[PDB]
Amino acid sequence: IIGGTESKPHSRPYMAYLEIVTSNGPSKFCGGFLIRRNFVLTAAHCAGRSITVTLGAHNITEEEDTWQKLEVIKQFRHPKYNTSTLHHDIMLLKLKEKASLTLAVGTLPFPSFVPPGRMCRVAGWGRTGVLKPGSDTLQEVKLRLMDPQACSHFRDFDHNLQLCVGNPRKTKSAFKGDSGGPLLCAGVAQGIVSYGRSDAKPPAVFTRISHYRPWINQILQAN
Ligand SMILES: C[C@@]1(c2ccccc2)C(=O)C([C@@H](c2ccccc2)c2ccc3ccccc3c2)=C1O
Ligand SMILES: [Zn+2]
Repeated sequence: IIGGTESKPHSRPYMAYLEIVTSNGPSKFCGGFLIRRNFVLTAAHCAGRSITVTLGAHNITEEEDTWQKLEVIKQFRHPKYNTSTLHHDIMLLKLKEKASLTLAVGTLPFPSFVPPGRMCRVAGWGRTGVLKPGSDTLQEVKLRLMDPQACSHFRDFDHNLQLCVGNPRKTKSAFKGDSGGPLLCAGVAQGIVSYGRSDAKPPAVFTRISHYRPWINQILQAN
């Protein structure tokens, strides 16, 4: 998160910190959010050979009793996810066990467009600048939902599939390490962080989760 503030600790109890493990390089990192006690929603580009999930974190470098480090037993990457266009960048992680509900850990389901100009909030442990590591503490930022023309320069952006997020006038943005984190508008999840520019100039592109709610429900019901 660039240009944000430190979250009040444990104020976003659905937030998931993901470590993405692959066989030929070091760990990479994503966000996500708990939508059922045994399912986390995140981005498909965060898939790996294995993934761990930490719930209940604030400062991710300091172990505490609120942490729940949970095994993922299966990754459900959207079957139409396209690595070239980045369409359908959405994935469900099924947890081995159900998370414990605590003050620090709870679910955020979302129901069955929010107009541009509205302000929304996104949180994450991602990089705080192009040349900076991920934040040790959960950060959040208020961003403007944009008209889709603001994201035209992402040639594969599509208004019905994706949200365009972050006024280009500001540095405020989701960034690398924040992928998969929820965008909340008036407390309701509307998007997850997908991609943006290497140089971090907003807007960034978020998956429009409303489009995917039927698919999410079909995975949840079969598993
Ligand atoms: C850390 C990283 C990652 C983490 C775990 C596994 C793989 C990659 C991840 O996310 C990305 C890419 C990306 C996005 C989409 C597809 C590939 C790479 C990215 C670049 C610019 C952005 C700008 C604004 C916000 C998010 C951005 C995300 C990574 O590199
Ligand atoms: Zn704590």
